Amino acid sequence: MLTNSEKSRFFLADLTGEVQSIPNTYGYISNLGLFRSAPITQTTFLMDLTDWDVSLLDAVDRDSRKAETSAPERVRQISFPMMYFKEVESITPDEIQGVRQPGTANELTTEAVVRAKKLMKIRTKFDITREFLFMQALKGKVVDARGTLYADLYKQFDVEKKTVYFDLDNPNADIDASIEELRMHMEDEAKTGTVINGEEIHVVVDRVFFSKLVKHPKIRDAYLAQQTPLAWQQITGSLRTGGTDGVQAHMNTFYYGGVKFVQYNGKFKDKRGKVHTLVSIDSVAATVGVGHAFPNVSMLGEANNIFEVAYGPCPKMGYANTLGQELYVFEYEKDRDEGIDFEAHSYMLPYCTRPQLLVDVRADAK
Amino acid sequence: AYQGFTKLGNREPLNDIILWEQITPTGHSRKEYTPQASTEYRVGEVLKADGTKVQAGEEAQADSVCIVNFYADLQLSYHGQLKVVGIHRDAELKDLLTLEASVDAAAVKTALAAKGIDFVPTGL
Amino acid sequence: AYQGFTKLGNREPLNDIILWEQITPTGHSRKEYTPQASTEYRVGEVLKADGTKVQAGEEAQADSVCIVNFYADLQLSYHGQLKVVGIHRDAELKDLLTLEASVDAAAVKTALAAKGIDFVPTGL
Repeated sequence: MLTNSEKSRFFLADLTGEVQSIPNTYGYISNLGLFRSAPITQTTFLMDLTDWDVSLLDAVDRDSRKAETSAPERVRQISFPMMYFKEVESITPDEIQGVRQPGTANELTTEAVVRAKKLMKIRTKFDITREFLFMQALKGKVVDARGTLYADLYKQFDVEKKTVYFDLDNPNADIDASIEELRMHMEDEAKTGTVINGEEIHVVVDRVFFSKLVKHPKIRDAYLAQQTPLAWQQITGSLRTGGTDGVQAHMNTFYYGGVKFVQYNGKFKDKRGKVHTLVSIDSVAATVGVGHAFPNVSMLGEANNIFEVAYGPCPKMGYANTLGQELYVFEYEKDRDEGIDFEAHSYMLPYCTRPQLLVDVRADAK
Repeated sequence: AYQGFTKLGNREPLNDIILWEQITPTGHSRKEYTPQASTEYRVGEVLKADGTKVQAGEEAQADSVCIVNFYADLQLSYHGQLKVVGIHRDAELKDLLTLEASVDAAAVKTALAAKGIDFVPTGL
Repeated sequence: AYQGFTKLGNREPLNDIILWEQITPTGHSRKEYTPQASTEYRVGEVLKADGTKVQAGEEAQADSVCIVNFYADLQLSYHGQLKVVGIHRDAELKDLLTLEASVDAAAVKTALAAKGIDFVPTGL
């Protein structure tokens, strides 16, 4: 289709269309399905905690006829707030009065196109925020991008956090020791009362940690000396055999000691301009490798699910005590046909019931 | 939460420390005290003759062990009774005493033992 | 019960004093305040520009009317929110105000009337 030439209004040139650049989105955790949906009809919720313990038994003389006794159990209660998100957008006639469509010659913009584009942008923003919140919850502390602290699991439940150092820099350092330490921690600190297999865990790491782990002499020589398809594939094949995040079709994967390592490159930008890497650990230089480990869903079964998401109701009329939904979208007409304005609402809080099972991994040594 | 966590408090201790006591048509090993003003009572606390708690330097005055949780602001126990009840005579109790600051447990236990009260060493 | 009666307390005032307000996106007629000094907040209270309650001798400093109930020990609103909110302009409200001791209602009404806040008579 023809348009005016570059330097003359009386000559025509041909237009071939448009090319669009769309920002990257990752949404890896959101697709694993770790977090269950638990809608509620209130702005807060409670939980009950029960504890008891046993100890060895001391021998007593038969004739004295004395004995021992066990102390009673302890019951406790807790509570949680929830996070509210909202944003606004509007459409006015000045956006469509004489504004050419980018990909055409003499076709005007219409209300429908702007509507669709803006709604898609809103949905993208909310998906990004959901992914960031899920990752923050997995880290163990739920904090808004602005930096506000909403939930502190390690204080809500009186327990500490564990960090595992791998010392990948040292050529002589052993990795099986750290892997076993992680396995024993996960197997012992659950206190679920049932048999637990610690071999079922996710281990998500960053680029530097993955490179250091893969290129360590001890791992490389051990996998090089073996004649088996796994050894061939990893040493001289392609390690990109994992699932798909929001950008790339396969995630770097590595197998060793029965543990599966995955490299996650997800990162987002705050509206202040700074960059929020998802896999980083607070107050640690980005040059050091870092990872996070958490149990699988099958490690305890659906009967004892550990990850949940709560959804609250909208503040507007007609939703006073409704069950709650992931996202609300509303539209209203401006005065005397002046335009249209939209609104999107959300109200949620992700949390964990056994935060002591979240372990951080580091490449340095101390 | 403002600090990132909220705590609604722990359940009050339940009255199960009594392993053995002298059963009688009228409580032979139990005594009634008039609740002191603005004082909160809980199971396992040590009381003097006048119903006030035992502080440092007067363990020799220990008289009885509280048995009922009493709420000061209501002037009423958790069972709706008007008075505090404590053990003051021979009996066997679990070793779960609650004491004020700088109170020597050994002195209190020795003083109580003179009245026939023995403590069974509870496990963990 | 001691003294023959016990009262558990009346229900907190509900948020129904608003008859009309400038409804616009981002709450043009509402402002937020930071809770401080473990102060308890209830609907209908008058707050200064610094988030503290108006007191006698400073009625001219009235800024806004509280709209949410806040608990000091929880450090959270009755809806689980972190901050206090109030109405500071362009609203019509019921006459159910709450004022500190010795505070003149005429002075605060005149001060708020300058900001476009009006009150409607209430027949009990």
